[PDB]
Amino acid sequence: MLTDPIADMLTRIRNATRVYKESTDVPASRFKEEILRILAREGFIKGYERVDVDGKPYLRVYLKYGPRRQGPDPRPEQVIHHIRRISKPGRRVYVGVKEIPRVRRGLGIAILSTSKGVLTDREARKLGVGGELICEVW
Amino acid sequence: MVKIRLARFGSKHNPHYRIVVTDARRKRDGKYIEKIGYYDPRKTTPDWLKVDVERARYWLSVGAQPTDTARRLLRQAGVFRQE
Amino acid sequence: AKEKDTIRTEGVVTEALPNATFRVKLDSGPEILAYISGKMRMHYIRILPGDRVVVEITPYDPTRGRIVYRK
Amino acid sequence: PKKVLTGVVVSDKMQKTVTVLVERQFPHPLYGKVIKRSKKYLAHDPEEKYKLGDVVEIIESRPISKRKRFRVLRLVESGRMDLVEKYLIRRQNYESLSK
Amino acid sequence: PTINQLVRKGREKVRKKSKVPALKGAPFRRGVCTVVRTVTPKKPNSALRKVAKVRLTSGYEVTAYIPGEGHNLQEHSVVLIRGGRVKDLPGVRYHIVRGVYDAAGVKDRKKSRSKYGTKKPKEA
Amino acid sequence: RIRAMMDADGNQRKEAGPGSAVQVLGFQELPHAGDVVEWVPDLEAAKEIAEERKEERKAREEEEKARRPRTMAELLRAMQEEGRKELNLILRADTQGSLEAIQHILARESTEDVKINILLAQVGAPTESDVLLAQTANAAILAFGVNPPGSVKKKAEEKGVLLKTFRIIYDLVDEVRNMVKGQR
Amino acid sequence: GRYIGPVCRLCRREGVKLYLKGERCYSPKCAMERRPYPPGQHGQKRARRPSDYAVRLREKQKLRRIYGISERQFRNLFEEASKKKGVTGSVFLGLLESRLDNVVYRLGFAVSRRQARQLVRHGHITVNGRRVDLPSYRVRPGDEIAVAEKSRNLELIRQNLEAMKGRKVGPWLSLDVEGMKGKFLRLPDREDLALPVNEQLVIEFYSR
RNA sequence: AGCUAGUUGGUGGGGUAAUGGCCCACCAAGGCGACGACGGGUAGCCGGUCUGAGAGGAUGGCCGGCCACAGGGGCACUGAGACACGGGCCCCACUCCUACGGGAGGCAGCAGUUAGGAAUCUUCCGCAAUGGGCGCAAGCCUGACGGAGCGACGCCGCUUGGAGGAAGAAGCCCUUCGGGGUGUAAACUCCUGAACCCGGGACGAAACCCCCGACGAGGGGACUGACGGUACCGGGGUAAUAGCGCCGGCCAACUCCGUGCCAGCAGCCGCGGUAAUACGGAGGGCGCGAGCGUUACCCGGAUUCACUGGGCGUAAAGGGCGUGUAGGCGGCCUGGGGCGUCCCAUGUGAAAGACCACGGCUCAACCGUGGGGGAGCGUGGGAUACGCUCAGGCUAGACG
Ligand SMILES: [Mg+2]
Ligand SMILES: [Zn+2]
Repeated sequence: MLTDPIADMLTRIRNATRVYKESTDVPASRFKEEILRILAREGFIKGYERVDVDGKPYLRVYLKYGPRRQGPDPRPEQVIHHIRRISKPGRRVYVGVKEIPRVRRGLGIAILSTSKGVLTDREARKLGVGGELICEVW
Repeated sequence: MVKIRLARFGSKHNPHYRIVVTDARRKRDGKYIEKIGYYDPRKTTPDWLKVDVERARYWLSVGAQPTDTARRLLRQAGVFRQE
Repeated sequence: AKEKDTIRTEGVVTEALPNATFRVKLDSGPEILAYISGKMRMHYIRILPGDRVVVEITPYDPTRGRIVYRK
Repeated sequence: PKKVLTGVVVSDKMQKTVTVLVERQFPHPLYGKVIKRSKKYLAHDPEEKYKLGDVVEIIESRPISKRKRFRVLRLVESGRMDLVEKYLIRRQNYESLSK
Repeated sequence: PTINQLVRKGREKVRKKSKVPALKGAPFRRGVCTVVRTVTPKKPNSALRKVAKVRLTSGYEVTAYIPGEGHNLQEHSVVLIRGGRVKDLPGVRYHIVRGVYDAAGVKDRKKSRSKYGTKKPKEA
Repeated sequence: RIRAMMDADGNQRKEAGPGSAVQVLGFQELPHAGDVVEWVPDLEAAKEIAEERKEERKAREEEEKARRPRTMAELLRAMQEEGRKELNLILRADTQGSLEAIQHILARESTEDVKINILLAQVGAPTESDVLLAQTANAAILAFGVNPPGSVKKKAEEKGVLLKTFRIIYDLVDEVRNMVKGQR
Repeated sequence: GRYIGPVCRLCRREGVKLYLKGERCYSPKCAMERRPYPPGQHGQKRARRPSDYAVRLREKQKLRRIYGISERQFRNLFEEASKKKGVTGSVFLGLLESRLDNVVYRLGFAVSRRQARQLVRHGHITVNGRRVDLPSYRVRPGDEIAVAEKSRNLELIRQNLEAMKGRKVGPWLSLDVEGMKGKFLRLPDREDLALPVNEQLVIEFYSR
C-alpha cells in the first residue's frame, strides 16, 4: 500500500530533478495541489497542471531547471537541491510560531500545514500561526 | 498566624531585608506569601527602603499582624498614616 | 640515582621456562626465574638448558634475575 | 473544573460498578510521535444504568472506594462495542505469553 | 530504526564500565602491603618492574605499582593507592602514591617531585 | 585548645593553678609520657613549632633507618634467609606509662628459638583496621587496661585472629610465654 | 599575582615590539632592535613551522602580556565579552582597556603599564573623588580619573606629564595636563587601537 | 510473567475533622497485567546545579519547598495541629549504675569525643540586628540566627616592586672555540611604600519604652554593639614569599651530560639492548601562578544508543520462513464534530539562581533592586490545512 501520498509526491519530484526530465505526473490531491502551487509561487517549479491519465485524475508538474553549466560534468544546475518530508507519518512533527525554522538562513523554505491553510514559513511568521512542518525544500 | 515580617538575605556585614508577608511558623528565609517591600539597614542607596502601600494595607485589613520593626518601617514609609 | 646493588652469580641452565626466561640453578643457591639480556636477544644468542651463565639478581625479590653473560 | 474524561464501558462484572477504558493520545516527550495510550478507571454507577459497550462521560469525583474516584456524568453514545472487543482480545492475549 | 520501535522499547542507555574498583570511586584508598615483589612486564617491554600485593580498607587484595627510583616498602607497610593503570603489567591498575604513611619520598628527585612526594631541596 | 579540666576528685575545673592534676581535654594527638607542656601566644606559632620538632625528629629517624640494608649482594641474602622463626604481636594499652613497661618486660623474654616482634604499638582501643593488619601479618592483638569494643570483638572472633584482654601486666606476660611454643 | 620577573624576554619570544617598559622599550634597548630573536639557546636557531593551535596561543599570550593580567582574569573577561552582544573581539578589547591601569597608562599618567598599575595600587590614582587602588577597576564611559590630591607633587608623575606634554592622546580619552586630570570619554573601539594582536585568533583559541 | 484473598466491588456499621477496604460483619467474584503488574536491585524528590551549539546526559552539596526518620520496631495519649527529634508507654539491641529486686539513657541540634575512613572546622562570643516563643509590659529565653576561629576547600581581589641600567660582569650552561645563552635579568642609581607603628574611628540601631495627642494617626525624648578598636580614614614607614607541572606526536616548549631493553617513564602510540628532542640530572624554554599537577567521578569530545543525527550485501548487525493477535500505520473526494495540532487571551509556572538593565561593598566575587523570558499545566474564545472520529460517496490499492 502507498502509505504516504505527500511524501511519495515529494520523492517523485526529487527523482525528476535528479533525472533532468522536464515534466512528471503525480496522483491527484487537493493538499498536494496546494503544495505544488506554493512551490510554483516560491519559484521551485516551472509550473503545474491537473490532467487525467487513463481514467484517474492526475497532476502534471513542470520542472524548472538552471542554465547549462559549461565544462566538466556538463549537467544543468539544480533548483531543488534537496527535499525532505519532515512531518513523517507516525513521527509527525508540529511546530509553534516561535519554532518556525529559518532553513538555509532565509534562502531555503519550509512548507507548513496550518489552520489558516497550507502556507510558507514567512507567511506563517507574518500571520503568527504555527502548524505541521510538512516539508523542507531547498 | 499571618505576619508582616523582615526576611534577611544578602551578605555578611551587608544585610538586606525583605518586608514580606508570611506565616509565623516559617524560616526567616522561608516560603513567604508575598513580597510587599524591601529595606536596606545600611542606607547605602538613595531609594534605600520601599514598600508598596496598598497591598500592605490590604494585608493588614485581612489580619496580617506585623513585627515591631516591620511596623516601624511601614510607618516610616507612610502606610499607617491616614487622613 | 641508579642503584647497582645487584648480585652477579654463576648458574647452570636447568629448565626451559617462559617469556625469554630460563630457570637456571645457581651456585649461590636456588633455581629462580631469570630472564634473558636484551643484548643477547639482539645478538640472537640461543640458550639451552645446560649453560653456565651469569645472573643479575636484584635483592628486592630473588624470584627474578637476568641472564647477562653469553654462556 | 473537575477532570472530565471520555471512554468506553468495558466491564460490568460487579455491583454498582462500571469499568471504563479512557484512551488518551499524548505525544512522546522525546520522539514527538503521538501514543494512543489507555488507562482503566473504575466508575460509580448507582443504578447499573450503564452497560457493556457504552461510551460515557466520566467525572473526577470524591471517592466511593479504593480507586473508585469517578462519577459517571452521562452516556455519550451506546453500541460501539468494537473497542471493548479489541480490549478483551488484548486481555486474552496477555494470558497466552505466560509459560 | 523506526521511532515507533524506540517508543516501544527505548535506547538502552550505556552502563559505563567502572574501570577501577578502589571502591566507591574513591580517589585514594589506604592499604596494607602484604607482599612486595618484582614483575616481568609484557611482550613489547622488558624490565624487573617493582610491585606490591596490597590489601585494602575495602577488603580487596590487589596488585599495586611502585613508581620511584627504588622503593622503601616493607612487608607490613602502610600505603596509599593512586589507581590509573600500567600498560605493561597484568592484573595491575593501581599506582602507589609515594610520599605518604610508610612510602617515603624518592631520594634525589629534583624535577618531578610532586608526583613522588619528595620535599624541596635546600639550595646553596 | 583547652576544652575541659577535671581533677582526681571528679569535679569540673575552669581554672587550674600551679600544681594540680588536671584531666586536660583538647589535644589533637595523644602526647607521650613525661612530655613538657608549654604556653603559646597563638595557634599558628604552636603549629610552626610542632612542624619544626617533627622535622628535627623525623629526618634523624629516617637517617637512622637508612644505614641498615647497606650491602644487598650477600648481607641482604643472609638477612632474607631466616633460620630462627619470629612471632609477630601488636599491642594496645590504656596509658603511655604501661605500654612501654610491657615492651621492656617482653624484650628480655626473647631468649627462646622464637623471637617476638612488635609491628604496631599504640595506646587505645582495638579496631577492624587492626584485625585486617593481623590477618595480613599473622599477628596477635593484646590489650592492657582497655576493653574491646563490641563490634571489633565480634570481628576478631569470626575472622579468626588472636584477641586478648587483660587486667594485669603479669597475666599478659604469662600469656606471651605460651606463644613461642616448641612443636616437639 | 603579576607575571613578575624578566620583561623584554617576553617581547623577544613573540618577535614583535611589546612596549613593556615605555622608555628603552622605545629606544635601541627593548632588545627588539639589538637582537630580534626568541630567548634562550634555540632562539637564534632555525625557526620551525608552528601548528595552527600554536600561532593562536602565541597571539593570546602576546595580548595578555601587553595588557599585563593574570590568565584567569583574562578568561573571565573573555567570558563576559562573549555573554555581551556585539563584536566579541572588539568589545573584549574595549573591556580590557577599561581596566583602570591601562587607562592610566594611556593618559600618560605613567610611562609603563605595570608602572601605572603600581601607581594605582599605591593610592596615587583617584576615580571621581575616591583614591582607587585596584587596577581591575572597570570604567564605564564618560568618567574622570585624576592624579590624587597628595600625589600631585611627586617627581615621577611630573616627568610623565612632561613626556605627554605636547604628544596627543587617544580619541576615547581627554587629559587636563595642568591639573593632572583625565576623562575617559568614549569606550575604545578596535579601529582606534593599532595593536599588533589579532583578536580573531584569540577567540578561536578560546572556543574549545 | 503472571500477581492478588481485605484482595476488587457492594450493603450495613464502626472510626475519622472528612471520603475511602481505614477497619469490621455479610453478600458478590472480582481487581490489576506485556501501554509492564507483581519481584529484585537501586534512589528521598524537586526548585536547581554541572555540562552541552542545542536536543539531551549526569547530579540533587550549600540555599528554598515538600516528604520521611529521630538506636530498631510497634502503638496510642494531649491538643488547633503529632502518632510527636531534646514528651509517653512497651518489646528488643546496646551503653550506664544496682543493696541483683530495678532504673537511667539516645548528639541524624551546635561544639566536641572516638570509630570508620583519602578526607571535613571551634567543647568560640553574642541577643546587638532579623526571626521564633511566652508575656500588658519591661523582659526572659533562643548552638534559629548574627558573627568571629581553622582549612589556598572553592571563587574572586591585591602583593611579592617600578623606572632606569652592557653591543653584555660573575655564576652556571652549551660551543663548530670565534661565540652564544641565561638577560635589563642582576648588581647599582632613582622613585613608590604591602607589611608595620601611632592618631582617630564607624554604617549596621530605631525602634518596642516614656511623655504630649484618646492607649489612634502624629510629635519629641532616651537607652540599646557580639562583630570590634574591626572595617575604614589621617600621618608616618621596610624593596618587602615563587612555586608547581611539563617540554617525542597529540600539545606550548630543546640542548648536553649520565644511564645502556638496566634503572625508569607512560594517558595513548609506545620510549629505553651506548650520540635517548620520550629515563635521572643540569642548563634553556613553555604553560599557569599563590598556586600547579596527580587521583576519583560527571558531562563533553561520543552523530560510540544517533529524536535533532548512525546503521545492518562484504565490517558488529535481517530473525530460517509462513500465517496471524495486540500494537503501529494508511488511497481519493464532500460534509460535520474539533480529541490531537496551531493561535489569542488569561491564570499559574514562588523566592534564590540562570539572562538583561542599573545600583551597593574602593573593583570583582558577593549582594540588592527592577525587568524580561520560561517548557509545561488549567480555563475561556477562535482556526479547520493536517492527523483522529462520525457520515456519505468514489475507484487508482486490495479481494472476487
Ligand atoms: Mg643492575
Ligand atoms: Zn621591551
